[PDB]
Amino acid sequence: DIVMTQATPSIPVTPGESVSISCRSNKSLLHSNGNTYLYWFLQRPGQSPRLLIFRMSNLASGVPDRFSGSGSGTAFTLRISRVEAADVGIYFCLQHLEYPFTFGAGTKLELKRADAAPTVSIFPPSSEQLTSGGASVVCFLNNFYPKDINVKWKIDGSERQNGVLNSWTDQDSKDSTYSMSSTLTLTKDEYERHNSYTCEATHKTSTSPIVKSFNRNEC
Amino acid sequence: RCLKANAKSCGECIQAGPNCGWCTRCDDLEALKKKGCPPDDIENPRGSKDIKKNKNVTNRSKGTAEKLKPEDIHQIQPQQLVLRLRSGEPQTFTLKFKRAEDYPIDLYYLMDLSYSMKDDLENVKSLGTDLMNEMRRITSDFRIGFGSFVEKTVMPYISTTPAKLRNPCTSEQNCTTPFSYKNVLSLTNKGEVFNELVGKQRISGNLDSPEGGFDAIMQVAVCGSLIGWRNVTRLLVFSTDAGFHFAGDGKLGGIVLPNDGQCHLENNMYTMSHYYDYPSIAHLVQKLSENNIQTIFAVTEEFQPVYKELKNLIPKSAVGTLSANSSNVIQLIIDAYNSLSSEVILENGKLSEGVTISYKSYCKNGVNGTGENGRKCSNISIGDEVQFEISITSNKCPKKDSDSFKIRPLGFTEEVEVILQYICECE
Amino acid sequence: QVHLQQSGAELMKPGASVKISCKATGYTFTSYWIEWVKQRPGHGLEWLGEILPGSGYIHYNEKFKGKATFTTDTSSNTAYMQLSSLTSEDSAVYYCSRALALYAMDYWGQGTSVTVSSAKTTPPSVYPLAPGSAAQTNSMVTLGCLVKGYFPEPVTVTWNSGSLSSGVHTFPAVLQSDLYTLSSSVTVPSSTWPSETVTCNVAHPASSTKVDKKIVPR
Amino acid sequence: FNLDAEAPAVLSGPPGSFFGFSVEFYRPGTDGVSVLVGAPKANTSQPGVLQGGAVYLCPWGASPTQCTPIEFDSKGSRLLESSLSSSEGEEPVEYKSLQWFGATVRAHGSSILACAPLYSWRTEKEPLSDPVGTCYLSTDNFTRILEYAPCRSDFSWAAGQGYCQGGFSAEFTKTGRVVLGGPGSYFWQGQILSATQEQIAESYYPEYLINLVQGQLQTRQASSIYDDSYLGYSVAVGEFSGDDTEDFVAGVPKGNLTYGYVTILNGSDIRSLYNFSGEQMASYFGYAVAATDVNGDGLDDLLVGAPLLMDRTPDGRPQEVGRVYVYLQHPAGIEPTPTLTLTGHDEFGRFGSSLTPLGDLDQDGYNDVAIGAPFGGETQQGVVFVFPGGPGGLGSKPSQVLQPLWAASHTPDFFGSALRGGRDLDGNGYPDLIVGSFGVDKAVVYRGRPIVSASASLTIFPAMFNPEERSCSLEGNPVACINLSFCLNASGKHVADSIGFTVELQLDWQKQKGGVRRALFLASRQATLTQTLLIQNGAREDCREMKIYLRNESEFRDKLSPIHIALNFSLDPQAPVDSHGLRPALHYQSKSRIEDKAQIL
Ligand SMILES: *[C@@H]1O[C@H](CO)[C@@H](O[C@@H]2O[C@H](CO)[C@@H](O[C@@H]3O[C@H](CO[C@H]4O[C@H](CO)[C@@H](O)[C@H](O[C@H]5O[C@H](CO)[C@@H](O)[C@H](O)[C@@H]5O)[C@@H]4O)[C@@H](O)[C@H](O[C@H]4O[C@H](CO)[C@@H](O)[C@H](O)[C@@H]4O)[C@@H]3O)[C@H](O)[C@H]2NC(C)=O)[C@H](O)[C@H]1NC(C)=O
Ligand SMILES: *[C@@H]1O[C@H](CO)[C@@H](O[C@@H]2O[C@H](CO)[C@@H](O)[C@H](O)[C@H]2NC(C)=O)[C@H](O)[C@H]1NC(C)=O
Ligand SMILES: *[C@@H]1O[C@H](CO)[C@@H](O)[C@H](O)[C@H]1NC(C)=O
Ligand SMILES: *[C@@H]1O[C@H](CO)[C@@H](O)[C@H](O)[C@H]1NC(C)=O
Ligand SMILES: *[C@@H]1O[C@H](CO)[C@@H](O)[C@H](O)[C@H]1NC(C)=O
Ligand SMILES: *[C@@H]1O[C@H](CO)[C@@H](O)[C@H](O)[C@H]1NC(C)=O
Ligand SMILES: *[C@@H]1O[C@H](CO)[C@@H](O)[C@H](O)[C@H]1NC(C)=O
Ligand SMILES: *[C@@H]1O[C@H](CO)[C@@H](O)[C@H](O)[C@H]1NC(C)=O
Ligand SMILES: [Ca+2]
Ligand SMILES: [Ca+2]
Ligand SMILES: [Ca+2]
Ligand SMILES: [Ca+2]
Ligand SMILES: [Ca+2]
Ligand SMILES: [Ca+2]
Ligand SMILES: [Mg+2]
Repeated sequence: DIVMTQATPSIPVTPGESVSISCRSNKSLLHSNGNTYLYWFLQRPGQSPRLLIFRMSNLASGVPDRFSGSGSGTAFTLRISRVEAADVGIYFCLQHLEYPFTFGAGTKLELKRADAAPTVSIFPPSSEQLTSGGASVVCFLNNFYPKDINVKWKIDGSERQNGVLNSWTDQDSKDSTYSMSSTLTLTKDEYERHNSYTCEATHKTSTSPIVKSFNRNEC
Repeated sequence: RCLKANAKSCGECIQAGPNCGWCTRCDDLEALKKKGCPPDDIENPRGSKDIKKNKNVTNRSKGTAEKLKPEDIHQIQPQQLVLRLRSGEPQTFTLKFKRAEDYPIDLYYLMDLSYSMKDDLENVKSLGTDLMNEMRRITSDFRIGFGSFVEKTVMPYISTTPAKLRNPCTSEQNCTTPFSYKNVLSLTNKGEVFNELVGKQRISGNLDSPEGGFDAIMQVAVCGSLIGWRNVTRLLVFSTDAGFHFAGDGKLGGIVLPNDGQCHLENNMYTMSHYYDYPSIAHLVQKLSENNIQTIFAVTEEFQPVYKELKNLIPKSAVGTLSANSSNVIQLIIDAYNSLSSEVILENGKLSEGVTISYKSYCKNGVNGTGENGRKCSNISIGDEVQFEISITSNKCPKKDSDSFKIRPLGFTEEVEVILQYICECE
Repeated sequence: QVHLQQSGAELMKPGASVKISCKATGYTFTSYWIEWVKQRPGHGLEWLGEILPGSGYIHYNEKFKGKATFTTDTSSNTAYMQLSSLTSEDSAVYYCSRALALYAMDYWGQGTSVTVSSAKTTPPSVYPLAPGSAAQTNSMVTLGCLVKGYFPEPVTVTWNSGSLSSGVHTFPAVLQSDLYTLSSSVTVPSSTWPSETVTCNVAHPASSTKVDKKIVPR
Repeated sequence: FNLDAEAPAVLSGPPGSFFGFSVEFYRPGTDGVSVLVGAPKANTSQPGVLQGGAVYLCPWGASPTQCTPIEFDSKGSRLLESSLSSSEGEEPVEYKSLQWFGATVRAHGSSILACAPLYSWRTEKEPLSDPVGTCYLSTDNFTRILEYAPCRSDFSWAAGQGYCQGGFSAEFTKTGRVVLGGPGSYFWQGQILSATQEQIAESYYPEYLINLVQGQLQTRQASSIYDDSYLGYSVAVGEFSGDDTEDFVAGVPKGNLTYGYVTILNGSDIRSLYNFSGEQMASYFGYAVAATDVNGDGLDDLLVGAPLLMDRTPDGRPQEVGRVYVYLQHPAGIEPTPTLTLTGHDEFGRFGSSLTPLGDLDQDGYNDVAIGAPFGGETQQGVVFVFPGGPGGLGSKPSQVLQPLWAASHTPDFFGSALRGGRDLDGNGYPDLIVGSFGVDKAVVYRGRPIVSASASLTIFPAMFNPEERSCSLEGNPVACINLSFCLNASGKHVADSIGFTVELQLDWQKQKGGVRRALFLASRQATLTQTLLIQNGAREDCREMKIYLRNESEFRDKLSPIHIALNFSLDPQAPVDSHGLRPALHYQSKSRIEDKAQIL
């Protein structure tokens, strides 16, 4: 029934700055009470959601004064005053007026940092894997910022996109960089039917792709 | 028993006990009915129960999305009952109490302003919002007030040298002039207004140790519209680091006229501290009970033994330890509230002469009350139901009319109308 | 000390049905609604329903009528939810929490992951990732391990028993076809390899597996 | 029960003066009897002294002008000597305005003591406002006037005696020793101060405000855990130790975490002998204390009031009623728990509020007690209860209830907030009673009536009316007659040797309901016979015989129901006035009406 829109999917913020996070509702959460029923929750990575704000404006216990909530009858914002590493996570709004209760797809909140170029490495299938009739070419791209990166695989010169499997880590707590893993997986027969395997990384920290490459027949 | 010397006409053999029979002598049931008399012409127009108004205890069927109107909530059932009562025959009925989850709460904060609360005052500056924030976990509609008090402004309680009359304390100490009671803020939901206005109050002082907060409690209880009490649950926080003057102490000052229990506010100042004695404990018990004021004594460690005793004499009160810098008040309030709101205590009104009540309680964990404890149930958490077996007898026919005496849990305006109708005439 | 303890992780096959429990302590069980919420990676949070322990009052989110059934046991302060006709849509983490009309969801459970896969238990194949050439962005070399074709999660990866854990990356596992695949990289200064032994330690407890792979040059 | 509540004497001083705040019997030497009345808000003619308070002397014998204020101090306020003028000098050293002089008034022999518990003085050093209080003693029928203010000393602030208010309560011993209550000493710990009259006079030097009385007695300053106890809120005197020097009873109403206590100190050296704790917090245990022998076994018993006491109705409603506790002295000591308690019935009518011994009021061998509830009664005017003493202690039920006979004012009345009894104003040997009512500026003198007690018999010799057997006649026809005889025994000393009674006999006393009267007297041919009888104080059963006949009628209807005979008697309400115009009263426990029957076959 009631739709909660949290337009912005993620917000990068330098520690120390303040942030407002917004949530909209297609129906006014204002009750005849004078109470408006909007809640805010924060999910730190790998932990369960925690209540931050209840009935639009009020703080949950244990929640620092840095957090403050306010809003219209249909447009609400959560303001965090001095964003720390502990405030990193997904912020969900929730309406508690009509069945069924609805969360907005949350907004993620991450630290801003000095832009960083990935450290790109590519590894051949191993003796072990080829023995079993499989072939994986793995491509690590470590310790980069911003989040947004794009990987293309090329086999003997031309782009291919069929055997590719990608995995991204969450932002690192210690240095606030990201890492990503890209794995192309082929049959041992299909693998021995081509010479060169390359992963190209087009990140924002350069105009030209960061290109790393393996040549089956190189000695 | 009725076996001995007892014999009269018609409507007198009726009002002699349970057994006594009379065929149309006045001795027994299993003796007159043991001997030859037909159970056709025998007289027994016995007593009956009759439930007239009886809205059901509100259940939470409509779920968490129903934010329920305070006026719809029903904690006590039945509400209006008519009881037809014969002499010697108890007419018992049960009463069901259920604790609702959410009720609007008015809280008045009444504080000692003698010089030992200077530390305390400076902490209360921010209390309005931090307490609003906390109380709101418990209530959807919370209002806060603030009032100050120090002492009676007369010999011998304050010193009356022109100097100390203006600054009751030392040279450096900047004490304002002594006062009896000041209504700083009648009940608002603007907790920040609390914060500004409380931080504009100046600290005072006086001579003798016990203060005159009893002059203050009374005014707070009886000055309805000027304080802003709504017909909701009413909390009075009374916080201090001293004992209390009460009736009789006024003599020393020449004051000998007993407190009238009436309002005497002018520009939010109690004006008649010169003229009226401090109220007696009994007096407060009356006016607090009658104004549904649940009292939270927030007093320091050294005056616990005293305020604990006070607590036992004031129905629907609670006591807790305040830190010297008043840092712990909110937790204190919460704790006080939780215990207050998790125990129901049943009180009736003035009965007429030949009429007595008895109480039996049946609480959680099969814990059952009896006698004076028949009207108490504790350990009641939100949604819990408890029952009460209320039992009423009579001796003989007094008023050939009716009595509308109410049975009520202390703190709540919700009542149970109980209409007695006495059966006197023959049939 | 208000606490909701939920039952452990559960592995299921498509079409089956499962019952999750939520045990409440530190408060009177019959005073609060228990709220049920679903979390899929990519759809955020989703309210399923609520039930009042003492009563027989339930409010379902209609989308889930005939998928989720709610029951409570007052004598053991436990809420139960049953998911039936399991599909790949039902694979998620499921939270119970607590609510009154005036104050919703202050305390939460730790969550329960429900996985719906017709796959059986399988050990992980551990493949070494030694470099094709001697290439580096700084005087630091990157090595790795490829762990694949296993079920279910978790798998744990450490380097040299644990002696070396600075500059390790072990990425979220991903679904191969009906098995899991995961990789791990370790950056280590150039002098310490091949000179010093670098080995990845891979454990799959759900099959009692302990495979070590020393990563040799070439 | 014998107090002339019908028409008592009403003394009344100036409007708004609190005339009647304390009351005392005065007798200079022997039988110059007068009533003392304090009125502590009264205006005087002292220079620059607003409402200084006065004590009124009201001689007993009938007079034109009622009461004249006794001059204890006709002077205004002594001036601070240290700076008479120097540069700036007008400083009074004391403050007599609003000092409440006359709050307590006591008398022993020709000596009378009057106190101002709100008297305050600037000190001769740093400026204070210390309400030290002061009493004025006047000796040998006003020939010498002494000031006694023991708390006006070299210890001058709340911390010492500065706030003592010595005089707040006070009483004389049997030897004329002055006993003083000072509730405010040492941060309201409280203090009892005592000294002999001679010591006061030895030590009175009014040219200096501080007069250290030599050999004066004093309770000692304790640790501060005793602050705000109000020791000396009330005092009484009585023998409670073995010896013959009277001992001191003192209220300590805020004493033990505000449950009160009552202490008894040793008359010879102020020292704690007994304590008795209250039963309820902020019940004002020890608001008033009195000491009298209630059970005629010679030993002084203790009475303690606690007017603010709450109890629970049978129907569980709390209420302020007040309670009096009677402890009782035995050969072994005094019982630490009360033997009896009395409780008020009127809500907010401070029951344990004032207490005075009355002596033997009904002259029966036992001392009685009067207790006031200054706000009891239908209109909250106030009530005084009299309680009879007896062998087994104080009677738990009141012999008489005293209330004012005037209507309510706008202001409360305070009837019975001040009590003094146990002495004899008029001729008779029956003690009397002064009841203050300062709310309306009156005091009321009730005197005891002389007590006559009689009993009567009534017997019918031929108890059967024999309708056909007629053994006497009248006009012509014989009638069936019967002998009615009745006797009378009357007694009571301090009364005339012969006592006039009147006696009413009624035949068929129930059928006299407009109906038919079946038995008639032979002498008058009627159903009633009223008569006068002179009866001697300790004489024989004085009898009368007479003849009643049954109606010579086969003409009246009721032959079934018995003829009822009824005798009632009272003291002739005529030719009575003896010493002073005060008619005697029948004992309330003697049957003045008796009922008998005469049947038919
Ligand atoms: C009836 O009820 C009353 C009230 O309860 C009882 O009265 C109280 O009894 C107790 C017990 O006796 C009293 O406390 C004790 O007081 C004595 C005497 O104190 C005086 O004399 C001392 C010896 O010469 C002297 O040192 C004292 O001076 C000190 O204290 C004063 C005041 O604090 C201060 O001004 C000075 O600077 C001194 O420091 C004083 O003049 C005392 O000897 C006792 O001391 C004992 O305990 C203390 C500490 O606890 C210890 O330090 C000592 O070594 C000793 O062991 C004790 O304090 C109390 O004061 C009594 N009176 C009143 C009015 O409150 C009464 O007993 C009951 N009667 C009956 C018959 O039961
Ligand atoms: C308090 O009262 C309840 C109700 O009367 C008691 O519980 C009942 O016990 C009887 C006898 O054992 C059973 O037959 C009933 O089934 C019970 N009724 C209910 C409603 O529980 C309880 O035993 C009493 N408490 C104590 C301490 O005895
Ligand atoms: C509360 O209820 C009483 C009882 O009917 C009523 O007389 C009173 O006016 C009400 N008070 C307020 C403030 O609404
Ligand atoms: C006493 O006199 C003062 C001043 O003259 C006056 O105001 C007051 O009314 C008088 N009071 C009494 C009790 O006579
Ligand atoms: C006492 O003094 C008064 C005058 O105040 C006088 O009338 C009376 O005669 C004196 N009485 C005695 C007994 O000396
Ligand atoms: C009263 O005091 C004296 C000592 O001053 C003593 O002889 C007497 O025994 C005391 N009385 C009692 C009852 O202890
Ligand atoms: C003071 O009162 C308490 C409570 O009644 C009592 O137990 C205690 O014994 C009292 N103390 C004294 C000295 O009587
Ligand atoms: C007898 O009683 C009646 C009261 O009914 C009364 O009027 C009458 O005076 C009494 N007579 C005597 C002599 O007491
Ligand atoms: Ca004070
Ligand atoms: Ca403080
Ligand atoms: Ca003695
Ligand atoms: Ca005795
Ligand atoms: Ca007597
Ligand atoms: Ca007399
Ligand atoms: Mg203070």
